[PDB]
Amino acid sequence: LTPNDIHNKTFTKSFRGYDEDEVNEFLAQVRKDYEIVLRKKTELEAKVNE
Amino acid sequence: LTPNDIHNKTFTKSFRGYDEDEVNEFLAQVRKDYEIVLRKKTELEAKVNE
Repeated sequence: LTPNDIHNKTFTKSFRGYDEDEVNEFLAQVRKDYEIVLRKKTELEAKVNE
Repeated sequence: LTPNDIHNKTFTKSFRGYDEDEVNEFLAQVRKDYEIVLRKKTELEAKVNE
């Protein structure tokens, strides 16, 4: 998965499904922390190279 | 977040919510991908430390 795949991700509507705003809030936290690790990995690859 | 935080997260239910199975399956995929990138980042840091 890429951060773009997480961004604004939606799911099928369901009665008594998980609350939409709480799931969308949580996916903003997941997207942020996944992009933090991917950016660090990019940084460390470049240091390896140099 | 840690990968296990993503598995452990709960959400309240709503009249119009998101399908639980679809959310849980997506978060299982993000957890697995996140734990792999964290491992790769940790390996790279060691390759930079060495």
